[PDB]
Amino acid sequence: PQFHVKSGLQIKKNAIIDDYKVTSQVLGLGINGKVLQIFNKRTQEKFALKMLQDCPKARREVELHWRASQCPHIVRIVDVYENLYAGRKCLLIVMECLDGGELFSRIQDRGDQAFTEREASEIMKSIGEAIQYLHSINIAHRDVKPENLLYTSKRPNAILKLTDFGFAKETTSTPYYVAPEVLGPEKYDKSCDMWSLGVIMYILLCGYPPFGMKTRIRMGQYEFPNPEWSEVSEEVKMLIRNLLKTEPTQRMTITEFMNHPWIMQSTKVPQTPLHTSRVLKED
Ligand SMILES: C[C@@H](Nc1c(Nc2ccncc2)c(=O)c1=O)c1ccccc1
Repeated sequence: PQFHVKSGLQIKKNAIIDDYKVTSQVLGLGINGKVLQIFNKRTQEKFALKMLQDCPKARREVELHWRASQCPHIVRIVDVYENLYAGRKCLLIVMECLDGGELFSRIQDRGDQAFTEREASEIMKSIGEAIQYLHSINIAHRDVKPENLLYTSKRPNAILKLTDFGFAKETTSTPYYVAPEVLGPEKYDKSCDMWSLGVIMYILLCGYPPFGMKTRIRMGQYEFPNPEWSEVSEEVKMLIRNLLKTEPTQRMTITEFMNHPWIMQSTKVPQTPLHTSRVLKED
């Protein structure tokens, strides 16, 4: 008998200062709180600390992230503390310190020798299975943006990981013949992750977003303007087109995305160079 099982979420109640040295160095800012760099007193290694005000909404978002941490392409939660900061109660999330910078920053800070079509596909597949894992366990991320994609280290061997579960939500409430519609109700959710994914691929290839701009998005109108898109194949554009469907119910599912040849065969796509890096050094 073999029985694979992992630990549940243990919310530690003791002061974080017992276990960790807390710096005044920032690695992330938002409206909801801050992300600081911390060191483990015992092991002496680098970590990230996300501070949130302790409301039931946050406690669930942590539970979803903790549940998601088993995925190699999702930033892993290590410890969760509930402490008293100021007068208010608050949550303290301990994560693996990702100091490899933002995704587009590292593509731009290459001093580029050009950036290939193949390497962009490798990036996409990794973000793909990050979404695939989430969707497979009924979690929609709902905030997949360039800011929330960070690399582990400064290494050229670094792993890309998806952060920020401040918008993640649970998509759930003989017979192997029944339809998925009859199996309970579900809103849009997962589809918006797929849109974000399509957006990211566009910016990855050329170097600019595809998009009354709020109308041009709702129209689904975007050029593939040259001489950037003159090198990219019809197959790739058709994939972006499938990911950039206006209608959510028409937009490609994650399972279909990962099955697609360009994604599945990350090591078969032509190694044709892109102008991406040059384009980012403008705005
Ligand atoms: C922008 C975002 N930034 C975020 C992160 N940054 C990391 C940095 C280093 N290592 C791991 C993660 C997260 O995690 C995360 O969420 C943020 C959200 C809420 C509050 C403040 C900031």
